[PDB]
Amino acid sequence: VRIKLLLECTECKRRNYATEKNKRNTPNKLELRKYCPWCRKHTVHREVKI
Amino acid sequence: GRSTTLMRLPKRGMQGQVPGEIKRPRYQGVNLKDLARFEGEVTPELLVRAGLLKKGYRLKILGEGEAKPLKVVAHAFSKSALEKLKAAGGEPVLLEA
Amino acid sequence: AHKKGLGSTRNGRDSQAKRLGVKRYEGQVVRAGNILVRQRGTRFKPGKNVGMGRDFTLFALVDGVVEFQDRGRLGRYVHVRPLA
Amino acid sequence: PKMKTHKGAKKRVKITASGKVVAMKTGKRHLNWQKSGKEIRQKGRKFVLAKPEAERIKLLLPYE
RNA sequence: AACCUGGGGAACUGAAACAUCUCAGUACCCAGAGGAGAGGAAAGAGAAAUCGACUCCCUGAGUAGCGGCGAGCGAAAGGGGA
RNA sequence: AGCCAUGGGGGAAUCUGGGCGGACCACCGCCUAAGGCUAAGUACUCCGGGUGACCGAUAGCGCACCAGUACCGUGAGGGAAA
RNA sequence: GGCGUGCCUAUUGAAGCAUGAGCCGGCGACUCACGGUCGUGGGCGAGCUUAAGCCGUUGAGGCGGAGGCGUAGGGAAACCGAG
RNA sequence: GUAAGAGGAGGUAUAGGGAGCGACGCUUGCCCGGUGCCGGAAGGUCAAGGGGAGGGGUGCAAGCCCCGAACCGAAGCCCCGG
RNA sequence: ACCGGAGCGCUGUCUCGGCGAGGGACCCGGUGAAAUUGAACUGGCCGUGAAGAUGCGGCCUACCCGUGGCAGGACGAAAAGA
RNA sequence: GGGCAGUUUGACUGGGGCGGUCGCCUCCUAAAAGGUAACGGAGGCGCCCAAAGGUCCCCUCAGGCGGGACGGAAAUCCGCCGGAGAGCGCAAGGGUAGAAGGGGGCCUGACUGCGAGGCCUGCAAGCCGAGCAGGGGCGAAAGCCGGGCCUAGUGAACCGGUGGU
Repeated sequence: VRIKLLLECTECKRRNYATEKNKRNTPNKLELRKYCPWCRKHTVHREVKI
Repeated sequence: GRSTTLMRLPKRGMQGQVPGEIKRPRYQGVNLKDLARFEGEVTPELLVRAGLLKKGYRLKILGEGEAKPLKVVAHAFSKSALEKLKAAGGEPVLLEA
Repeated sequence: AHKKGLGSTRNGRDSQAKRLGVKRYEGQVVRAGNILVRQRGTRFKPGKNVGMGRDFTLFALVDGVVEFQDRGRLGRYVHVRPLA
Repeated sequence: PKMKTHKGAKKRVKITASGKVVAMKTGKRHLNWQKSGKEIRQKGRKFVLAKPEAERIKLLLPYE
């Protein structure tokens, strides 16, 4: 169920993804959690859309 | 019941839009074991109505085979096949000068 | 034929029995990958050259010869010793 | 008259020119989110055979 | 009687239902034309500064395309000749 | 989604005129529209003769002998036997 | 006098009180057209084989290489090339 | 009847179409909440159409082509009522 | 010529049927169908059998064939079960 | 817009209507692997968590007797008896304290490229995953991290939508 809406953590550097899920019912805002894209290393990873 | 294991998914990048297919310069991959089989010269007219070729555009000499002091005639030459010319051969690109 | 009052149920459903048990026994050779036990809880416990992923299941790391281990005061173990 | 190659499976399958029909992996479309990279790099290609003998037939005329 | 050009146009079936589709613009109704017709001298054909009315036979090739991208349907250039 | 064709409505010009090169604009090529006649090779079997690893009166065309006669039904039409 | 529950079809299963069938003469059902595909008889050999047609023929054949087949596949593609 | 026209009807609302019960003698109560039928110059949504702020491709440029807002739109269903 | 209910007169509707009558049938004389049809050299009890036998079995009455008559069985004919 | 034309009108079933049902998980029926039928038994599930993931440091229950303001068969603490009947999100089964439980510091591996080999099974999916190369967290280090003790938390393919090559 939503209020926990899902998102695809898009990274900077012009794309590269890892897929997750939020939590609106929790104080969780946007999320720039440290993950590793298809190209490079454990750099950044932010949050976009659904 | 199910689709004929049609559960498979298509990819066929560019399965043709509608105005037709791309009028493109097709090719002709060939080996120098075929170049090895005949000495002297391997121009279009020889190899077409003999050998392989069949009215089909660009020839690309390549593959493994043998190096011999003979003339070839093609349009593009693989880096490997270019090195069988080194040992013995000739390098003729695109004809017209 | 006057069929007086009847009834109905809910107990018609049955879970699908997925294949369980140990796959190898003392002797056979695994080859890194050859899993050996589809177990629930630690009915058998890993040790030498034997791993255990996410489902409680012991498997293969080396080209080993299978063996068991009785330990009681810890339970039962499954060990593997290849060549050495 | 000349049997018709099935344009469909033609437009959507491979068989190595030796006779081994090898296809493309599915269950990959509207998932991705709670899934992981394991399914990603695995959902990159496929295999098959046996009934793809009948499918090797369905290709027909140009074989391919 | 068949062959012929247009004027209207089916349903059964296939898709294991079934309306898109198909069957096929096919059977069938009209009308007219003649040994023929129909067609027919280029706002063409299409990639190279290439050919040069029409109908016919062939390959092009079930290819290029088309579709609840299912059933299935499905041509033109080039070239070999009349 | 091109080109052809057209039912309505809007409605050019006469060679930098027009249409096409697959939406469309730029560059380069193709060809001159909205009037017309054309033999040849194509297609067929009422028909003449000619032939066949075609049949011999339940076969063969429906009809071998007076078969589109008998007789069916007002009727369209059915359809023998010998 | 010892032995003996027709035939076909259909059926878990027939003497079946399931059915076809009075008896006989005759007619009457697994082909072909295209392509594929496995195995086979041969000519061929990294080669094969022409199609329409034309020349001839009066059951008389030869000629006609356009084309399909075959050597490189691998990426959907550009294309890379025994990788 | 696609029509032309035809009937109705050389009839005219004491007529001609429909429905409902089926002499005559006595009789007909509750509800517009639904639905249909009716009646309506507010209001809502809404088809093509008008429109043009922004916008793209392209060519040096004049420009050609397309996307396209605000606001305007009825029949219809909602809305007021019988 | 509509469906109940009741009384009156009358009657073969009933008790309980008897006689007769002409015509079918029955005998002769002239002619001569049908549906069904595997074949039959075709009786019964007690069990047997996919549940219901002349036919299997442990067993029955009876010379061969016919004619009038009754209607129980041949899962009886009408149907490729209303 | 039923005036007319065209199709759809599932399957279920101790002969059919009605109810109920179609997928997954738990354990009986399962005859000591598997495994298996019934309108034969009892049940649960279409969600969850930025911490309920993660590395290291730490502590270990329920309950049993006695003792205590309010409470008081239960609050809570204490002393002792207590080797897992506590707790382990939600169904159980099973396993578990020589942790998977309960508290905390630093993070954020619900990573990228793969993939050895097996379980399963007609297929198709489902499934456990050594080990490798980049790079990163924890811990002095040994070593751990490709989600959470686990068995459900699912939807082939086209048709499209957004970001992007």
